[PDB]
Amino acid sequence: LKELLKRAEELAKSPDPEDLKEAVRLAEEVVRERPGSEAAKKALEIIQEAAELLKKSPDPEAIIAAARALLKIAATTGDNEAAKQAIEAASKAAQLAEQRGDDELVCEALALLIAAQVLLLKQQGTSDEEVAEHVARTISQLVQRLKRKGASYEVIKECVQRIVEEIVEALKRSGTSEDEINEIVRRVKSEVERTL
Ligand SMILES: [Ca+2]
Repeated sequence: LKELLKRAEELAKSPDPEDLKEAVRLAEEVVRERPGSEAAKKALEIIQEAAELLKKSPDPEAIIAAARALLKIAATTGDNEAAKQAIEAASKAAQLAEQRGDDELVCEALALLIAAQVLLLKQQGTSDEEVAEHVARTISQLVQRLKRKGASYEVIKECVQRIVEEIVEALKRSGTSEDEINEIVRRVKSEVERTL
């Protein structure tokens, strides 16, 4: 346990994305094994440290790993700054993926971006009706744009599935009850159906 924690702290000092991704995995393991311990709190500090270096990489896959880790911290702790950092990283990744016309990679980044947006909206007190409207408009606009662009059916389906999955996961990790999540998804589905 403490061994995993020490090695994660070491790997988090290396700007190499392979070392940083491993640092995140080791620390996230500590969190999963000792959820509310002091080692878990130490692990979250290491994850945030490693993620801030990963986000500075020029590689979209590395930046996405940073956004995913920052989003997990945000949901786990209710840290608004963590959520804003996840948005920053996901946005950077989305633009680099767009640059190379990789819609699949764009959607990976957007799913994390939208999930972080939902988290912040909830942390700031926005209503579930407004959250659902934000998500529905974003999905509807994205689906229509990818259709115009020529993205395949499976790419678009995966895009939407990933967005919804990341939102649900982030809301669950942040303590949102399953009753509230289901109601939010219901609203989103109703609006997307009308639009689409
Ligand atoms: Ca996840």
